[PDB]
Amino acid sequence: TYKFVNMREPSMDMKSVTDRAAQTLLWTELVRGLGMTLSYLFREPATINYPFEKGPLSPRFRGEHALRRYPSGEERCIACKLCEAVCPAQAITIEAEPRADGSRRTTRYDIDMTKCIYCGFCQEACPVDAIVEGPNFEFSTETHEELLYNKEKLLNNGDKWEAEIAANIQADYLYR
Amino acid sequence: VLRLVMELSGEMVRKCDPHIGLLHRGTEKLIEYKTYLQALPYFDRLDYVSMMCNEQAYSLAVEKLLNIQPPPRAQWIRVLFGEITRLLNHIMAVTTHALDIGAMTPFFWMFEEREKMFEFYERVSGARMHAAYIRPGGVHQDLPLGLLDDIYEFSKNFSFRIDELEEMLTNNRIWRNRTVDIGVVTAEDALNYGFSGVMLRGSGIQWDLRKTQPYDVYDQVEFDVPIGSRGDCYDRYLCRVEEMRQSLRIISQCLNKMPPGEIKVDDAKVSPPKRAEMKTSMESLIHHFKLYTEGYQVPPGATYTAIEAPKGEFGVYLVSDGSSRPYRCKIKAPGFAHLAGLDKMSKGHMLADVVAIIGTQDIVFGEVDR
Amino acid sequence: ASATRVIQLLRNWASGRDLQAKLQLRYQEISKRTQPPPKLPVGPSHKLSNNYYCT
Amino acid sequence: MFMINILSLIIPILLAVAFLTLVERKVLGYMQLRKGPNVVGPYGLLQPIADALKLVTKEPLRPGTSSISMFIIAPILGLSLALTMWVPLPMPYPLINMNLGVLFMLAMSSLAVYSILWSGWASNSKYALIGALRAVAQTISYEVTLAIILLSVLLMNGSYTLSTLITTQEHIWMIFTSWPLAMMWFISTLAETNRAGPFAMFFMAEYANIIMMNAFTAILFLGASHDPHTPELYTINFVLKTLALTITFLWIRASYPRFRYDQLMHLLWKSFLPLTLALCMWHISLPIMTASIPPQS
Amino acid sequence: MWFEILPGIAVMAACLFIPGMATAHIHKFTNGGKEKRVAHFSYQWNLMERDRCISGVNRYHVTKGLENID
Amino acid sequence: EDNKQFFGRHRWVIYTTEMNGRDTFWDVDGSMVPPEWHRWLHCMTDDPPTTKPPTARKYIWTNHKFNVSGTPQQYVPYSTTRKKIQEWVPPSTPYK
Amino acid sequence: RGEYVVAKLDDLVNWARRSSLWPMTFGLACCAVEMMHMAAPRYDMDRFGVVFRASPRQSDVMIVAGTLTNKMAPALRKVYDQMPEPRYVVSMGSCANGGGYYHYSYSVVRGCDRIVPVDIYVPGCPPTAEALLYGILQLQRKIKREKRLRIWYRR
Ligand SMILES: CCCCCCCCCCCCCCCCCC(=O)OC[C@H](COP(=O)([O-])OCC[N+](C)(C)C)OC(=O)CCCCCCCCCCCCCCCCC
Ligand code: SF4
Ligand code: SF4
Ligand code: SF4
Repeated sequence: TYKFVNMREPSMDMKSVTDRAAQTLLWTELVRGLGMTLSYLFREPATINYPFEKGPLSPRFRGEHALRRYPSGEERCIACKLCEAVCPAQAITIEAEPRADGSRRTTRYDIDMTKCIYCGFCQEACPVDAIVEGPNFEFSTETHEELLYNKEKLLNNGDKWEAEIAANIQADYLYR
Repeated sequence: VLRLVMELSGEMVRKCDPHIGLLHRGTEKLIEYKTYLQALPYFDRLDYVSMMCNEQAYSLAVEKLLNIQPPPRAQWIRVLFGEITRLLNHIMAVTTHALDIGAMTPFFWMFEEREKMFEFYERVSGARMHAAYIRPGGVHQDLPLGLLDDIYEFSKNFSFRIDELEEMLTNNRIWRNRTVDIGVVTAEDALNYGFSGVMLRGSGIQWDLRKTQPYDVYDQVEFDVPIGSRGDCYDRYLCRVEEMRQSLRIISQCLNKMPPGEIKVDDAKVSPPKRAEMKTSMESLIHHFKLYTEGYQVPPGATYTAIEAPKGEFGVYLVSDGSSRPYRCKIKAPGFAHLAGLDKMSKGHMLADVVAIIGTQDIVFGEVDR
Repeated sequence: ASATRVIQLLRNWASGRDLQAKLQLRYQEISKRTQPPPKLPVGPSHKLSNNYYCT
Repeated sequence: MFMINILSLIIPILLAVAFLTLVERKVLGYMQLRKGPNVVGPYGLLQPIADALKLVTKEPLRPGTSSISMFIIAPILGLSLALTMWVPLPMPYPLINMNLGVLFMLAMSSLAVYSILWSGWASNSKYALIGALRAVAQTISYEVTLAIILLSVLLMNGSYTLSTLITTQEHIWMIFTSWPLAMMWFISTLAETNRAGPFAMFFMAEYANIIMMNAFTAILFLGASHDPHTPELYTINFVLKTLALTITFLWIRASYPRFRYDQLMHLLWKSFLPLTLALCMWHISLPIMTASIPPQS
Repeated sequence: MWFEILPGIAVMAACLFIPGMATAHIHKFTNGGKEKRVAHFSYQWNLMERDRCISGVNRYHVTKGLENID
Repeated sequence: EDNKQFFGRHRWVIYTTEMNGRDTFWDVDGSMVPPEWHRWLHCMTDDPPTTKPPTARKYIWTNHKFNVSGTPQQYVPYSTTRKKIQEWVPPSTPYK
Repeated sequence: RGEYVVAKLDDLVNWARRSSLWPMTFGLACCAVEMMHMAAPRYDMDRFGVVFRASPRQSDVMIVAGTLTNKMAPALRKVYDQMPEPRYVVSMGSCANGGGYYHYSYSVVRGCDRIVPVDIYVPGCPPTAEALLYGILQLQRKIKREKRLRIWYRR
């Protein structure tokens, strides 16, 4: 099924041509534009007062990363290395060697912000929900080097955006 | 990013050379070195106007090779967001055209609306654009509770927002004389120049992928595509505007009868196991482990299957090597076919109106340059 | 929406249309930002019998 | 004493032109679902000053190909002639009560083409010269409509003395008698105003021109009343009328797409001009036909 | 909503108001109440010159009447 | 907060005069928001950190920092790994 | 005082340089959506004194948005040279600031800073509209942290 658009067959009667002639002579479609715009003017705007108020987001929002930790403070990361095995931009580099207490956990977790895509494949790839996409986005920096994250930066953001992330992952694990 | 270099026989133009390539990222070249899942956001970055529709093409393409069909529920969500992209694209298409002409207000009413569906993308996937939602096997996550009602409220009010877009452009004699009798393309030239989508629809040719070969679940939905008479940039403008009105009903039909069921195919070899299932089932861990290292192995073969993206006939031609990685995926795009006829398209017209021809062509430098 | 009746009647004349019926800025009619937890349905092949991969 | 008035005719306008930029953005704000500048002072009141204060602090990047002589002279006249425009305006009692103020008004409006032509020619850039070539052709094209329209309406006033305009209207706004010419003039002043480093001065000039041309229409058609014992009443009425017309300049500047070049001349020569000729013919026969020819003195 | 344009236009309104205001009053100040007698033709000019010469203070705007003749 | 104002301006913040040893005045940005309140202010949860606070743990930061970019307390990238190889240390024997 | 007068003048000179600076684009890729999707009514930037305008001779800051290919590299450099002083560039998007997705491909320079002296980096793929609005806010605050006339007087 389909419908036409352009075809109109404007009737050539005396009354109809009067409206067309009037429209051309005394502009009416243009004044319609003025009426529509003026009606727009007398309407409260949609602008948001940043930073005093910022637009809505979702519990699934993908932003600056953070390496989370268990209830007692243990690193959730175990260097299973799944995250960079699926990182589409290869922004994740991981190395692991022995830890003092017999463990051999990770040492290096550098997600290059200037390489990362924020697709969120890493947090889905993680089997222990170690790396997550945090809610924060206001981390603009004036040095390219700052966005190059390291293990300590990731862990600090995990301790900074902790309560918010914990609530989000508690409000979203049923969907996932 | 457009390097239009072109000749001025006075003020009259005889040949326009669109030196495309200014944004050329060898997307298919990088796709050769990533698995199917990793290559998915590349398509998401192809048409950064109607992004989720590009996921649609890549998904069914990999579904076709895998001989796996999406679950019925996931089929209906995809068309819901597929038409939202249609709403996304035509809103950008009409206004940027109007922005090129000199119309400013239509640009900002419609781009005020664009936030609402971008906000919907946030609730469903987690990003404003580049959702990475539609994947082989259906969709990643399920719809958040209450989202269906929210899009219903937006849709129930959106037909009102179209009227002003029509009221001050369709009737405006200024918009007419700046958009009619330009970019006129005869039917056979449109078809044989490789044009796709609206150029076919605008020029009077009765053809649409969504109806002639209804993919996904477009079978159940019913609507009417707006083929016009002349096919100039004005006629395509009505086709664009009417498509948003058409997309509104398509949104309605899927909305009121969304089927119940799973969001991903019950095939752990192709769909990642659920997080709750991941931490209890030994197979779930194994399947999830290898799926995020190498991914599903796609049987050999090759398909081109295309969808009716709002840009036009958008298809991907991937060849499988029999492993968990693609061999080569030619990024067929409506824009490249769209722009291929630009030499004729700007023929017989001057600069100030062939810029209107650029607007109606819906050219975006992520489908062509990749 | 806030706006007294004189504003509403003024724009309803300039537009010629009822803008009050459907406005372009969302109000409390939207779903609550916090929502009840979901219980998404089980897999269509979740049966533990007659569900071998060979079929 | 006279020097005070000349400054008193220039300084408040320059402040008004400065605050026109804030008006231009913000009246288009809520007419765009926008708010307009509100962070720079209360309701953006400091935005007029801020933009007029940061532009001068920027270095005047002039290309070497550009001749410094013309590149400076052309902007200079673009304001100076646009500043004497305000002078013969019949604001209660005009500054210079020229017996031929209408010619003085229109003739100086004919020299605003030189600012664009030279500043475009001196730039020595392919984009620049065609833009200057386009602008000069358009403005001189609408010049003939500008003068013919004036001749028609002014015929019922009595003489080119701008001071006589208030007496002519008095009881009835002259838009009532020449409304077919009124919209003819309003489109014409839009086209001439080019409105559908050493730059803040140019923008101020092209914005002072918007206010005056709107004021010229206000004194022409949208008349008022003048009590000799209380000229302030005429002041408030006059500024309010020209303010509304300036608002309309902003109203339509955010309500229409642009005009293609061919239609830009098609509208004038093949539609506006022949209709203007007939209306001028109507407006000369009618005073004779009705014995209502106004007195020259 | 829109009532915030009024602070934007009010400054221009007052700014546009001063020129007509300033011309209205200093003419009264310079010409002592009466407006500066407009001379659009020769008659009004030589009317003014006769007034200036008859004033004695060499000022047209000073007017002398029936008290000036005895 | 508010219910009258349309979605996107119903809740909002006026910032403090001084926070974290940094003056908060004529200049202010969005990073001042503590992580617990980042949810409610962004309409990711109807209920705010009042009523029911979030959970309490030892390792959560005692106070939320601001954006430390362009300041002496910036972030610096560095290698967290250890030097793989070590040179052959030459004995300092008297000689020969 | 001698330092006080140069202090007041310095503030006045740069108080509105952070409020009247007007952004400039090149709009390469999907970051060109948020480029002007912020000019949309929701996250209004015209209120912040900034307003998008190409006019390469008459703009303050350019928000480099999109993937920087080698083929365009001359075009950006000639634009930045034609850019008047003071001038700042903002790298919006992972691709612009550091290559992002295509960092390993042959036809994109790895980051814009390899081509232009790059000011505040706003991350995102794409940066959600307010993230650059936050980034633009940081740029204006950086403008306050300037001692232009103070340094000149010290010399
Ligand atoms: C006894 C009575 C004697 C006198 C009677 C006179 C005859 C009756 C009246 C005749 C018609 C009215 C006069 C002519 C007006 C139209 C002229 C014309 O060419 O029209 C067609 C033209 C062109 O119409 P078109 O594009 O459809 O083409 C017409 C035909 N050709 C192709 C030949 C040109 O219309 C316009 O130009 C429209 C306006 C374009 C500019 C954009 C801004 C418009 C702003 C409008 C709102 C503001 C209005 C402000 C008014 C003043 C306020 C102080
Ligand atoms: S973040 Fe998760 S997936 Fe990545 S190495 Fe650590 S435990 Fe493995
Ligand atoms: S979100 Fe970033 S780090 Fe995680 S998988 Fe995607 S690209 Fe890699
Ligand atoms: S950073 Fe992301 S959104 Fe921006 S250009 Fe690169 S891929 Fe596109």
